[PDB]
Amino acid sequence: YPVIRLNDELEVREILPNAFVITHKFPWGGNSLVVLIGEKYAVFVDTPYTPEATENVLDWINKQYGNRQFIEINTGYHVDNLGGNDALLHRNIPIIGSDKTVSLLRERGEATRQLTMGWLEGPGNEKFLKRHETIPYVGPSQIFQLTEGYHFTVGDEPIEVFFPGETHAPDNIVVYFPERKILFGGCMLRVGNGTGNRADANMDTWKSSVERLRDFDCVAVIPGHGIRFDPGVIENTISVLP
Ligand SMILES: [Zn+2]
Ligand SMILES: [Zn+2]
Ligand SMILES: [Zn+2]
Repeated sequence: YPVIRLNDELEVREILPNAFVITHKFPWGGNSLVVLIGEKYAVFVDTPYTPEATENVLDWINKQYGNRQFIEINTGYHVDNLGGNDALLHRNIPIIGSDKTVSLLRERGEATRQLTMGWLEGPGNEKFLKRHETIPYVGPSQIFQLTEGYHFTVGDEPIEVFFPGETHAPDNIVVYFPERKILFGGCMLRVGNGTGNRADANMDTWKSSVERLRDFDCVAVIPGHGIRFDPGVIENTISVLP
C-alpha cells in the first residue's frame, strides 16, 4: 500500500476506500483503524500508543476529509489499544469499551505499564521509556457488558462489536463493518509465527475463540501488530495457536 508518513513514528495506509490503518511505532508497531462514514462521521478502532499521536491522526483526517464526529471503540485495555484515549476525551469523542476493559485497566493498568517500561530500559529506548511512564491511562466512557457485545449505527451504517471468548487478553473484542466486510481483529490476531506477550493470554480458549471469526464475511482483516490485512490473517492466527 502507499504509505503516508505523518511523522517518524506514524504511518497511515488507506487499505480500502476511506479505511485507514494507523501504525504507530512506539517503539513497536501497533495498529488502529479509522473508517470514514458519510461526510460527517468517522469510527476509530483502537488508538495509537499516545494522545499526541492520536491527535496527529485526528487532525490529519479532519484536514484531509472535513471535520468529523468521531467515535472510538477500544478493543482491549493495553496501551496499544487505548493509550490515546485522553486525546479523545478532551475532544468529547465517545469511547466505547467493555466493562471487562474498565476492570482490567483499573486492576492491571499500572502493573502492565511497569512491565512495558521494564522492556524499554535498554540503550536506545530512553525516549520511549520516558513517555510510557507518563501516558495517561483513561478508560472507555460508553461501556457495554463484555459478553453481550454491542451493535450500533453511525450515520445509517451498522457496526458490530463481538466478544469471541478470551484470547490475548480476557477483554479482547473484534469490530465488524458489515457494509464494508472489514474486521478489526486487534491483538487476538497474529502476523508471523509468534503469540506475542502472554501475560494476559488464555492459551486454553484463544484458538477456539479465533475460529469463531471464520463466520465473518471479510475482504480485509486488521491485526493488532504487523502490516498484513488479507483475511488469511485469521488462518495464520489459528495456525500458530495451540
Ligand atoms: Zn496487548
Ligand atoms: Zn487528560
Ligand atoms: Zn497488542
